[PDB]
Amino acid sequence: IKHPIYVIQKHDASHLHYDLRLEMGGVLKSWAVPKGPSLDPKVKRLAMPTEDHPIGYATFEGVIPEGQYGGGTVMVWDIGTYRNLREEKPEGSRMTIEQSYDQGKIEVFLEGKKLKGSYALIRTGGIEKRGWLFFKMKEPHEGSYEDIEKAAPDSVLTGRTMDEIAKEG
Ligand SMILES: [Mg+2]
Repeated sequence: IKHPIYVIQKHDASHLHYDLRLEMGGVLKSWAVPKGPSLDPKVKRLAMPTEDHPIGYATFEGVIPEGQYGGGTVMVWDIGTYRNLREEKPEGSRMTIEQSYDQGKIEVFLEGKKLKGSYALIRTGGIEKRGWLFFKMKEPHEGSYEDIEKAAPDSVLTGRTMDEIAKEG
């Protein structure tokens, strides 16, 4: 519905993992994030690049046959839009989202229902599976951080659990 799309799908495949996707250059650039996003700016999550997906896949919630790529249950875990923070810079520090991605340094403000705030995706040269680091960007906070995966486990589109999606198709 709104653009540029940000979506995370929770994906019960071989193992449970999250797929993060951001719209750019007409597709959803995608990463698999084994343990999902963290709200804590000290937590580094690893983000393994996966295939580009079509824009309309952002609201796919249902079941892919076991044995296929993407096989298992897919939940639309969070969805919204994002803003590219790297456009908010003095002249000659500005970077479009595509230039950001090409450089291996993406800083965005995610406008989701579960995640809302500044997050970084940083490309690495030597983490296994062409790893990137995915983390909440540092800002003032007092207190411990919610475990968003525990606190908000269900579909942002339908409110269903993973097992309800698997049973219903
Ligand atoms: Mg997958």
